[PDB]
Order: sequence, then C-alpha cells, then structure tokens
Amino acid sequence: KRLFIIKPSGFYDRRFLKLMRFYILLTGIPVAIGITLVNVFIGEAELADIPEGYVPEHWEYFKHPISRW
Amino acid sequence: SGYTPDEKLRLQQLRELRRRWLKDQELSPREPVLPP
Ligand SMILES: CCCCCCCCCCCCCCCCCC(=O)OC[C@H](COP(=O)([O-])OCC(O)COP(=O)([O-])OC[C@@H](COC(=O)CCCCCCCCCCCCCCCCC)OC(=O)CCCCCCCCCCCCCCCCC)OC(=O)CCCCCCCCCCCCCCCCC
Repeated sequence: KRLFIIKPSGFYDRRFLKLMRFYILLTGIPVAIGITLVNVFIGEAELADIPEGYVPEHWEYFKHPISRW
Repeated sequence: SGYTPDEKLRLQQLRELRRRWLKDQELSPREPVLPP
C-alpha cells in the first residue's frame, strides 16, 4: 500500500529559491555574454613604449577594456 | 494483576480510533494528482 507522508509545506522555500535564481540569472546571463563577447572581439591592450612627445590619457595605462572603460 | 476494566475499555476505544486513523492515511488510486 501507499501511505500519505506528513511533511511541512515545501511550497514557499521552493518559490523563494526559484525567484532568487530567476533574478540573479536575469541580470547575470547578459553580463556573462557581454564579458565573453568583449573578450573575444575586443581583446586586451598590448604593452608598448610611449612614443616621443606623446602624453597618454590616464585610462591608457590599463590593459583590460572593461577596466579602461 | 493485569488491567482494570476501565483501563481495558479505554485501551479498546483508543485502539479502534487509532486503527481508523491509520486506515485513513492510505492513498486512493488518484491521490498524487499531478498538475501539468
Ligand atoms: C545560479 C544562481 C543561484 C545563486 C548562487 C549565487 C550567485 C551569486 C553571483 C553574484 C555575482 C558574481 C559576479 C562576479 C563577477 C566576476 C566575473 C569575472 O571576473 O570573470 C573572471 C573570468 C574572466 O576573466 P577575464 O579578465 O574577463 O579574461 C581575461 C582575458 O582577456 C580573456 O581571455 P580570452 O581572450 O581567451 O577569452 C576567453 C573567452 C573565450 O574563451 C574561449 O572561447 C575558449 C574556451 C575553451 C574552448 C576550446 C575548445 C572548445 C572548442 C573546440 C570545438 C570548436 C572549434 C572547432 C569547430 C569544429 C569542432 C571540432 O571566454 C571568456 O570571456 C570567459 C568567460 C566569461 C565568464 C564571465 C563571468 C560573469 C558571471 C556574472 C554573473 C554571475 C551569476 C552567474 C550566472 C552566469 C551564467 C550561468 O571568468 C571566469 O570565471 C573564467 C573561469 C574559467 C577558467 C577555467 C577553470 C580553471 C579551474 C582551476 C581550478 C581547479 C580546481 C577544481 C575547481 C573547478 C571548479 C570551477
């Protein structure tokens, strides 16, 4: 025979976990896609000597595109 | 020695009620009605 199993209400914990996952992913999947696309199609800067008479901008002293931005 | 008639009678009544309660815990053939 199959008997009823008495448990506490699991509806609310499951709902909270689903909501948290949804919102975290909703903002974090576009961020991951953007990071991957930037890395693939806009790589990191290459270290080079300062040409004579040139005064670089401050953001030009960093190599990652997101850090530079 | 043994149960007094009051104790025996209370035991029979509680046993009947408990057996009914345990029988009621059984699942009918459709109890897990899964939604789509
Ligand atoms: C689930 C939710 C529930 C709740 C949980 C709580 C969640 C809380 C979250 C809170 C928010 C957190 C946000 C934090 C922000 C941090 C982001 C960051 O800084 O990224 C860092 C880092 C990126 O660093 P970077 O500075 O941007 O890169 C610098 C370079 O310019 C880049 O180098 P590149 O030029 O080579 O380009 C690489 C490029 C491209 O690389 C490649 O394509 C190559 C890969 C290999 C492929 C080669 C073979 C495969 C293909 C072959 C077949 C096809 C070809 C041939 C075709 C025919 C087929 C035969 O890929 C990338 O760009 C990196 C991936 C981007 C990931 C960014 C992460 C953002 C997450 C933010 C959202 C947070 C929520 C999570 C949701 C996210 C979605 C799930 O991202 C990583 O995590 C990398 C980790 C992977 C490395 C390998 C792992 C090594 C393991 C060693 C340890 C071993 C011990 C065992 C443990 C292992 C377990 C892992």
